[PDB]
Amino acid sequence: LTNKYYCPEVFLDAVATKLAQTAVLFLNVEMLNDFYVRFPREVEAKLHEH
Amino acid sequence: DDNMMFITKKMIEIRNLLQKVGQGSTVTLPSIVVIGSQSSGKSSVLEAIVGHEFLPKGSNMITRRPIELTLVNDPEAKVDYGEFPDLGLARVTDFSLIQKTLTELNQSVTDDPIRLTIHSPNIPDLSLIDLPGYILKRKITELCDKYIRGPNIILAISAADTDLANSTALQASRRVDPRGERTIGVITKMDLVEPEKGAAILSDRQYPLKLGYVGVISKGNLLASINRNEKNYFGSHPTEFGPDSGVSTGVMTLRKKLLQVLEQQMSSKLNETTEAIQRELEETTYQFKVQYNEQPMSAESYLAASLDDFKHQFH
Amino acid sequence: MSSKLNETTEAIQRELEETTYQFKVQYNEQPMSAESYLAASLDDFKHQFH
Repeated sequence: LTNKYYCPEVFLDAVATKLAQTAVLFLNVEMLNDFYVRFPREVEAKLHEH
Repeated sequence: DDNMMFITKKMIEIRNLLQKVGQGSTVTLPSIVVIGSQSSGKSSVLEAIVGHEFLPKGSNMITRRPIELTLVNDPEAKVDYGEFPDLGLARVTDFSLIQKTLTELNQSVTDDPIRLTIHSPNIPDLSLIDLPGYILKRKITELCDKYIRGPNIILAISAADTDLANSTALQASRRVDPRGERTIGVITKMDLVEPEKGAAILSDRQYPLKLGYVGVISKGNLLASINRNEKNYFGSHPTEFGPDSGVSTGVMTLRKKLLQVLEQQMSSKLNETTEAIQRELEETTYQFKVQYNEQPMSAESYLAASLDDFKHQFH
Repeated sequence: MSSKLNETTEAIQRELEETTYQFKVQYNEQPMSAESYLAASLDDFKHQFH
């Protein structure tokens, strides 16, 4: 890991994955489950109303 | 001077809402409390009637329960109509029906004060309450003393025939207000006294209070009339109590003064009241945070969630 | 009109007897509201999504 200035590919890829994963935790919670709770009520209301 | 009434009306609307928020809504805004002795108490009821329009009062009254009068400026409204808040959506045209019902409650006789709402273009919006006047009797004073203590604006009335020292109203207003800073006095039944006799009473230094006293004689088209007589009568002794005389009288100036005072004192309690409401909003918001993480929910979301479940289940 | 009543009436019965047997061959006369169709489809979509 210590040759981090010698392997910018490996480093930048690791920076990308971490950001992706912690970004992914908030994304799941805040967006995904919100989607699982609102989506069926929204489909029912809007279908019946349509 | 419409910008001027309007501030009061929104304030009284606010008085009614703080009133109606919930169980812990200990908090409120003040309003006029009216107290008078027996001859003085008759004078008070008559005056209050004289003040906007004729209304069921007097005859025999238990006076067991207070009556909260909340008034509304009524521009664009053509019928003298007054309604009961609990008696929802019911509007009364003739005040004789108001006399039969509110008197039917007086003989029904809890200690709950009936709220009233009356709309008339002639009346300026106000917010007075009339509790039983001093004359079982211990029970009655317990209530009066209560109501008066807290910083309401207190309206004492006094019959001219009785001396000032004698009357319970003014003396109790001096029991709960030694500085007389929050209390105005009305001298009633003043048509049967010499003008010297009016200057004795309308102006005194023996028991002086801010906001002064207001002498007035109170007793269809009755409004206009009580108005035309008040204009006409000072004419006999225009000097003794007319413009620039130190005393103040007649219904129009008194109503001006009441507006002003209500507007002043309410404006005053407004900051601390508002502080209090903010405290009760902060509490409720934080509970929303510790419980349910402040996340939204409608009953329709809850039922839809459960029905999607039950359907996968049954399949 | 009365004299044409007997001939017109049978002829309506004929058209109806045909329609009824077409209901019998097609769909096996099983009853159907639009709502009963939309309900079945919606209950399938809700199991799929969840």
